[PDB]
Amino acid sequence: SGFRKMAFPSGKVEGCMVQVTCGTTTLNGLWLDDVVYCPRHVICTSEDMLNPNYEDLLIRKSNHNFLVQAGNVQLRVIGHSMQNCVLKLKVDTANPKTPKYKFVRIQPGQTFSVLACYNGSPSGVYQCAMRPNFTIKGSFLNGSCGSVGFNIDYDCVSFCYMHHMELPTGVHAGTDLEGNFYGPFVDRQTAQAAGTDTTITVNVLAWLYAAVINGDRWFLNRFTTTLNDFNLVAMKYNYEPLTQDHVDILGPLSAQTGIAVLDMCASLKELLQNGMNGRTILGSALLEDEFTPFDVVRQCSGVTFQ
Amino acid sequence: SGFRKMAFPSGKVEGCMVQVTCGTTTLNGLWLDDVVYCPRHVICTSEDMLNPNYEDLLIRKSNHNFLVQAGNVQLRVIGHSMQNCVLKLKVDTANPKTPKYKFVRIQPGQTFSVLACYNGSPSGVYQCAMRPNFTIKGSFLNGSCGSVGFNIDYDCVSFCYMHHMELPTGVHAGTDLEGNFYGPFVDRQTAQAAGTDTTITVNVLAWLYAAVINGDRWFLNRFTTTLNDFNLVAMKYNYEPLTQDHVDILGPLSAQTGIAVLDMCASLKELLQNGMNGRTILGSALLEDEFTPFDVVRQCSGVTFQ
Ligand SMILES: O=C(c1cc(=O)[nH]c(=O)[nH]1)N1CCN(c2ccc(C(F)(F)F)c(Cl)c2)CC1
Ligand SMILES: O=C(c1cc(=O)[nH]c(=O)[nH]1)N1CCN(c2ccc(C(F)(F)F)c(Cl)c2)CC1
Repeated sequence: SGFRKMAFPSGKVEGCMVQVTCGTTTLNGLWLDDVVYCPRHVICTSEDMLNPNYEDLLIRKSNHNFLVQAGNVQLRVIGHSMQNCVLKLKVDTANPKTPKYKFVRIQPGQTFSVLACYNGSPSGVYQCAMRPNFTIKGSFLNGSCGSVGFNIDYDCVSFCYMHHMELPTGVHAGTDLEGNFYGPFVDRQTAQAAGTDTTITVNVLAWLYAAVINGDRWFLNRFTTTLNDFNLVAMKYNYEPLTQDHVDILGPLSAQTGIAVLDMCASLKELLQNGMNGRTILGSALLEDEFTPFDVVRQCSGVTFQ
Repeated sequence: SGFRKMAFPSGKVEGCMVQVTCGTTTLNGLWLDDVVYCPRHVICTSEDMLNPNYEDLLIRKSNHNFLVQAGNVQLRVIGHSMQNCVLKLKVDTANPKTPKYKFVRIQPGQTFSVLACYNGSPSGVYQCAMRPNFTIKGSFLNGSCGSVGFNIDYDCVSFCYMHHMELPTGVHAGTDLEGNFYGPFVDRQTAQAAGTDTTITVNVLAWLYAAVINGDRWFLNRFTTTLNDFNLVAMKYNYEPLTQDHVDILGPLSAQTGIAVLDMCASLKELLQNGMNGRTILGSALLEDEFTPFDVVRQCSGVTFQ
């Protein structure tokens, strides 16, 4: 029993983190095989941040402008290239701790673990969701750029996020590992703001099922509803609309609890219209939307990895 | 003078198109160096479309299950792998017509050219925009899967789209060239629908500038406005909000016409509230939103390629 904000074990990622220094700027890199990946704004100085011309800035650099350290060992940079907003540093030594990996781009609503790092050294691990406005609500201080987000599928690390910047509202923006930003953000210091966020409805439903599994049942009721009647109320409270595909994803959780999805939607409808009335669900006084159906199954049924 | 829906010259892409057959299914592939890229649903039969398990389906295939033809020449498949929703077919011969290329992911509102193909043979070229709901309004018939979208930057082809499917409303969905879908779509036959589309405001403004450059001035007026007052009206008509970054992008067009962006916004505000009154702009009776500021500069000032 129990329900916690649970991250993936980070061991397989910790061994890939390195420190990258260019000039007086130091941030984190990801060392896989003989390539080190890091944000390209490592090559920017103060004069360049407002309107960087990255092709120009990179052409004026040589391999010896890049200092790469893995703990004590310094890695010799023998080549460099740019792929979108990510810099790829070819090094002379392939990381012997390279796990089986792949680069995947995630969708809004999906969760992943973040290994926050400073000076190439892992500092902490936490779980977060990609928000519908393509930001994450992370926890990052100065020096954290190049920290990565990941999921673990069996033996395979799926890298999905590299951290680039903090926006004025205190939320965070970055790229996939091919250097393509999540959301309409750019790596220059301009006045960019995240759009309107919404609540991830399929995730709230998954969390309500987790509550039932753990003995929280006070919000249930006898009624049922239709997708269209529910979505009519959800849009009024800035909730993402619910699809038939969402209903199918929640299948394993309705089966385990014997509570139909549209039955559970009727409870959610009541909670949206009446509030919590000072009661809590799984130790929270708000509706939580950063657990996917898969996260709930993983934690309430059991799945491990290497 | 003049203003047309103008696509990029397609020659450099036509020489990369091949035909891929697996079983009784034939679609188009992109042949760059010694790799052929194509949609992975080429390995699906009728029984698999509802719930494909692509890892299973691919493990039961061998290299000789894949027939690749470039015109008459058959290409020998010596290896195969899957990257997200794209299949990568290693072949024995590197395409001697491989141009300088890169794989880029585009943002909503950006435009690109589509080379529609059938049986590996180019059929037509047209220009379209990635909509805010991550679909495109293309023109595609049966057999068009694997057709690609591209931009040309100087000598370099930037591939940004591969066609996978048509949605029930008649709009189109696909991936970038790393196999990651644009939008929340999946390559299985389920009931997926595009979300609400909006009008790309910065593109409408660019088009109004193109009109002024070409002698259409009847919609102009003396007033001016602020971003917040304009965005207040725009959101009421399902227009994307306008940012300061958008204002900066439009800079070259305000300079050439001597009409400030916020001046032009006041004209747009009037057109939204009063309509066209039976008059046309650049031969259209509707506000066009599929020309970026860059497209207008390219066509109204002049830029060519190799
Ligand atoms: O390390 C942090 C940090 C991260 C965080 O999440 N929170 C926090 O407080 N600090 N930095 C802030 C972002 N920064 C940066 C440098 C250059 C550029 C560019 F592209 F314009 F050249 C940009 Cl866009 C950002 C590097 C330093
Ligand atoms: O060629 C066209 C076509 C394209 C178009 O844009 N318009 C049009 O009319 N036809 N096809 C329709 C899509 N199709 C397909 C096959 C398998 C799957 C999957 F993933 F489930 F296995 C899917 Cl999702 C789609 C292949 C054939």
